[PDB]
Amino acid sequence: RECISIHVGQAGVQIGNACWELYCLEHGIQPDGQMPSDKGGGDSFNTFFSETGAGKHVPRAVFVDLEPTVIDEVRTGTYRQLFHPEQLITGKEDAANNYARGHYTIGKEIIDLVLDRIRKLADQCTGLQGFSVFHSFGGGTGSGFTSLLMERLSVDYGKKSKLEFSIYPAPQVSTAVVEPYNSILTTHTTLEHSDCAFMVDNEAIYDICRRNLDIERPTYTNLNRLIGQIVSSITASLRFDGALNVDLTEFQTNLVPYPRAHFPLATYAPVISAEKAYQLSVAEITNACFEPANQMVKCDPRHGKYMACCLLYRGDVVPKDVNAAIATIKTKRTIQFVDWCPTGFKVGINYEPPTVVPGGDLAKVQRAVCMLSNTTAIAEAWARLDHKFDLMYAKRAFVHWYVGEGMEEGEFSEAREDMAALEKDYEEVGVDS
Amino acid sequence: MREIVHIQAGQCGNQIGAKFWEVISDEHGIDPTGSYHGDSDLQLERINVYYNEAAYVPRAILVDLEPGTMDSVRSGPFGQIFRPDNFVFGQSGAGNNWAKGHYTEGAELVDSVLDVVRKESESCDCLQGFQLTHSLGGGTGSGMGTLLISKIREEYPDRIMNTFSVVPSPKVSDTVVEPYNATLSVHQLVENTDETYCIDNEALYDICFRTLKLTTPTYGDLNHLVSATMSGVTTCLRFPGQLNADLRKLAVNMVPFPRLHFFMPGFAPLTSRGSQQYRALTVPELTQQMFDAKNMMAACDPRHGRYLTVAAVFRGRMSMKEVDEQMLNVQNKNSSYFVEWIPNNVKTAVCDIPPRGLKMSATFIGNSTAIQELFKRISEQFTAMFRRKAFLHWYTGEGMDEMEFTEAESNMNDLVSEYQQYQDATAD
Amino acid sequence: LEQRASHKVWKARLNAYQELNNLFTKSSVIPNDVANYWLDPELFASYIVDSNVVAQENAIIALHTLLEYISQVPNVSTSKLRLQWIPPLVEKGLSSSRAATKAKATDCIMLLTQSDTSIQQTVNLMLPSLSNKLPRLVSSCVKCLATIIEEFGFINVSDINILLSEILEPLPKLSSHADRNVRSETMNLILQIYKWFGKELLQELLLEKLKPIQQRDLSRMFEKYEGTIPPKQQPRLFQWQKEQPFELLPPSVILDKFPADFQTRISSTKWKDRVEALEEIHNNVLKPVKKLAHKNQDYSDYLRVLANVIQKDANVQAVTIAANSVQLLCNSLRSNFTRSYGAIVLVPLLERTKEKKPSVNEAICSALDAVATYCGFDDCLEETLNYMKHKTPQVRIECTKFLTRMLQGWKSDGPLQNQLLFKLLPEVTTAVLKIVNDTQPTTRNTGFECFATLMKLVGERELADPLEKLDNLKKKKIYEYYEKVEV
Ligand SMILES: Nc1nc2c(ncn2[C@@H]2O[C@H](COP(=O)(O)OP(=O)(O)OP(=O)(O)O)[C@@H](O)[C@H]2O)c(=O)[nH]1
Ligand SMILES: Nc1nc2c(ncn2[C@@H]2O[C@H](COP(=O)(O)OP(=O)(O)O)[C@@H](O)[C@H]2O)c(=O)[nH]1
Ligand SMILES: [Mg+2]
Ligand SMILES: [Mg+2]
Repeated sequence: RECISIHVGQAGVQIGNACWELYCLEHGIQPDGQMPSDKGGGDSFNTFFSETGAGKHVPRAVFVDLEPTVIDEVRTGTYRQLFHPEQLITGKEDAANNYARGHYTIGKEIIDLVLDRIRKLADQCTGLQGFSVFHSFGGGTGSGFTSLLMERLSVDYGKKSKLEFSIYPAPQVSTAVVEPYNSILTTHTTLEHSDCAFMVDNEAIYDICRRNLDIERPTYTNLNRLIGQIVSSITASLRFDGALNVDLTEFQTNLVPYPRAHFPLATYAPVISAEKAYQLSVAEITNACFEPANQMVKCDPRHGKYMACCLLYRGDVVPKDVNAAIATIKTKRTIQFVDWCPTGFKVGINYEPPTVVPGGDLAKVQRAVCMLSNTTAIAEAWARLDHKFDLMYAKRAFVHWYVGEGMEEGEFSEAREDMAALEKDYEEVGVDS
Repeated sequence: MREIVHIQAGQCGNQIGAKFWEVISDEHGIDPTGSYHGDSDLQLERINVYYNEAAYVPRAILVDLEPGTMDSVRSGPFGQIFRPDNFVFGQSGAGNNWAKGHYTEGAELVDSVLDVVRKESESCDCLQGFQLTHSLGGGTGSGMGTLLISKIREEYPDRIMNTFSVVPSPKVSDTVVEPYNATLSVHQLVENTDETYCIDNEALYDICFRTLKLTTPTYGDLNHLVSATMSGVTTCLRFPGQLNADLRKLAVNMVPFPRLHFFMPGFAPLTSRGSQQYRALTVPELTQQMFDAKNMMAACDPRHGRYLTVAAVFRGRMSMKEVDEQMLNVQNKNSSYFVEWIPNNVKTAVCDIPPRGLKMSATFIGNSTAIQELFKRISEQFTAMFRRKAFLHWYTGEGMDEMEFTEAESNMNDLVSEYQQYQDATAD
Repeated sequence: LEQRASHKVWKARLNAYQELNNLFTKSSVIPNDVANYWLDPELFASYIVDSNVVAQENAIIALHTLLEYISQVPNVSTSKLRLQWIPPLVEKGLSSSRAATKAKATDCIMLLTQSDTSIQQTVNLMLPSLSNKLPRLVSSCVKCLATIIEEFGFINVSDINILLSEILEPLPKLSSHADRNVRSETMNLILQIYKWFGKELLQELLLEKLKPIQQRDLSRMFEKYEGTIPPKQQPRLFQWQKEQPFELLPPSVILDKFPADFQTRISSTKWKDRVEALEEIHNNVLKPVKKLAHKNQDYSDYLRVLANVIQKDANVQAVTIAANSVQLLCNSLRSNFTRSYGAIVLVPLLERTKEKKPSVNEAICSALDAVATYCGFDDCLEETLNYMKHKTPQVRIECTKFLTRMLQGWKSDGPLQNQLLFKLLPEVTTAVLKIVNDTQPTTRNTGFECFATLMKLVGERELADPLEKLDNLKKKKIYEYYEKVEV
């Protein structure tokens, strides 16, 4: 049942704000944690909220940062009463975009305190399902401390699953040069601890906001609200009940053919700005899932082979309209499956409309769909990181910072060897027999 | 990573340090009495970095062996705001001798400074780093400064050490032992400081003479460019920004190799003292004047080297989108002067608040391999005197062995060779 | 994790069973008190009945290697084991449907039987199992029963007639069982009884009560047996069966040469006075000698004024020339720094290792080496470890290097149990690990050597325990120095 969300670093914390704000809007929860009386009523959403005896609904979330600045805004803004202050953990000295600081030097000072506050939430749960980790790839805390927390969760909560929403870096909003270093280092130490990893290329969200919302330079709020829409569609299976609302844990069984190939590609549609008049059918929003301009990780699935394809519909969506659209796309596009896969599409439907932030930049839509596809083309993202990594590491540039914070230089080599094998593993999977 | 402890040492250190505190106290709306008389709240958002709470007092320590500049600062306009106990001034001078400040009479006073350093550090919620202003060609700021750095290094090995070191030149001061002091001081900064802004006086002079068209530049004419440059390179630290917020994040983005932490600062537009330059330059202008040699505070031609890392800081209300187009343009149009094997090495930040007197300004911070020209220049003057062992009895009479000069000369030439080494490395 | 052998989650239980299987194969044979699984046999009697068939299989293979481990004198406590263990082995090991889980349970029953003195105190426990509902259980443990007779046989059993009649009682019922396998395995058990006795006996007692088609089969089975009427030898034995100098120089006196203008000058606000006062007695009094007076000379008054300027004088020049005098003293005064002389300068030298100028670090270290060659580990060992845990990174790398120096020239007096061994892991290896896991690279590089210099003295397997807590990377940098380091 229950799910504990963990938000590490600025990216994880600031995205959790846009997510839990959207969660409250969808479930009708107010910033003070109060809801109207049921007047039963189908009240599924307790997998993400607990109940105080006084009728207060508190998120099962932990916000962690090595710097108080970001989380201080949380315990000051509109949702200061939503979370218990025990769930908002901060340090004083951050990691300075250094994985080794967040994982070895600074992060080890606060790792025991964080696991304690998590055990508090875990002991307030009658049946824990897993963890949802929200972090960046470039920041020192989002890369270093997250991979440290993932190592510790596998030791304590070994049975429970762990899903991560990672923020793939992009130069358009990049705040650090060594972000490729941190990305490779955290992807390596977390690869054997994560069950499913939804990467979010900031360049994709940046361009989708510029193209479909007509925003010149999107702010972090623009990116986060668009991301929160996708995260909501993924978690809606856990937070709502529905006759055709397939659980997310049932999609993972199809999305992950091998433990290392657990990086699905999410594609959300439609994304429309609130400026003119518009209503898209099921076939049009399903067609948009196969346009790479709508993906959240820049890559071309036509240059790769599929292993899974899952359609997470939400809104006014009828099953026969889905199968009609799928049959058209399957015989009018080029979806290459590997020759060892069943080639079938897994469909879930949630008849609640997609909620947007009021007065936001996203328009309320009748229906929407989030496609989760496990394609080999996502290995193009690893190649773009491995290349920027190779350019600097061949000169050992910026390495002294990491080695000066408890990390042995050979850990760079190990992490790159793993990424090299990960690229081979994606190459080998796409071959026929 | 919050509070920054500032230190000024020697004659030039206390000069440009007091002028720097005048500038930022005004930008933060602080009058000499220490009270806040500003309007915006962004001025008080990150005032905790450089100032303390009163009843606002600068977190600055003033050091000099000669008590002359002690009174010249207290008699200044903002001399009443500094803490009285933070003045640590000795009895005798340094005679423009690096060895007197580093080994002899500065070591006899350095323990008094560390007591004030410790005091300001205990009242810090989380000490971010240190900041030093000094002159490499002098005696106290050069000698005692590098000793203070190495002393702070051994007592605060987890804090960033940042310096604003000015470079001697014959066009300003006529003391001949300045190449000795600068060579001995550079030999320390390369192994002790995490980042160092090179402030060439030969560049400052050439700017006041050939650009501002001043026939006889004074130290006030030179220190005006210094205070402006110091205010720009510290903008991201005291105003709520996203990129290069604290000292370490800046050093992590600017220093790819530990010894190559010598920055070539630039600033635009080049204003005069109390002149009239109203029309705020356009964004394409601010970018063109930023990447030229005529606005560099260091006598080096960026055409002669490659930019390892770059940090640009624009101030004033402007089109952030128009900034990206220009900063992208100068990169892909001069791609040969930017290192390929460091992707996205240029980073641009924006701050709404301009410096008092202008509407649009732009500060440049570059880690260019052309900075080797500056060390080549000093190393040439050093050897010319050292081959004749002129004035060596100054330093040997204070304890220094002659071998120390050979080592400092060798390590500087190693630093020059390394800056040339990565200037030739390719991607292939 | 020894108590997780009964943890709720199966995977933790499965891990402990594997950890146990390693202990019983990798432990002592004389045995640890931690191997107290004899005197509480309900522990493994509970593991064999593991509710998880996978971890249950690992609890049995661990019980098997334990059961052969205990084949070491003096464990006559095997009587308590059979009572507590073979009923769980029969009821849920032989009954198990897993061919591997059952194969090892039969192997444990064999070991527990040869731990006994005869087969009777093992037959009586699995005889009730012959009347169980589940035929697969009675199919399996009549085959086991038949194989404990084929190999062990009826020897040294108290009353064989009470045991023969007890095992011949269910045989007519077993040979009419509904299950095809129960019948088939009973016909094999009859052959084993036939092999130890004759044919006359079990025709008098048994064969007449079987189906004629069955006793024809046994006749065919008796013909195919070629061995003698009773086997002339047991195929398997019980445990009790398998048992039964140019330093003759004239000492010069230098405490007289100290001029009156010294204690005043060495305590002056002018650095020149302190530098020149130390330098004159160094160049004119200590330099032109080689053998100082060991008797009737108290240099402790002079040594403490050196430590005062070494520790506290800001003039780094005087610190150099003063530490050199310390080196010259303990050099020219062999076997002099018993306690007071050695300790009056040790900790000021360690504190002053903070100085980074190579000439100064050279002077302070060489004096630290010279005081160590005549006071090996009097205060040094205990005091050096204190300054490896000092807040300054420079004094950490230098004091760590200094231990390596003393550790290299460590010859001791012997034979064993020196001050280094009893502090090896309680304090010394702990202080070295702090350097090995320091945040700075050059600091860790010192500890890597210091650790490798330690493995050079004491056998590398003795320190394999703290080696496994280390990163595989830090293990290669430590093995790196181990090739270069000697003595
Ligand atoms: N979409 C989105 N990305 C963000 C946000 N904040 C930071 N990022 C990305 O995160 C990367 C840097 O990681 P951060 O999360 O900012 O750093 P951190 O986790 O706080 O770790 P340290 O600051 O080094 O202690 C950059 O590439 C940003 O693009 C955000 O609010 N939304
Ligand atoms: N830009 C600038 N340089 C200065 C100033 N005062 C001194 N210098 C330079 O510093 C060098 C002398 O060092 P000085 O500070 O006077 O000696 P100190 O007191 O021992 O640090 C000379 O080469 C001068 O060019 C000043 O006010 N501005
Ligand atoms: Mg942060
Ligand atoms: Mg001067």
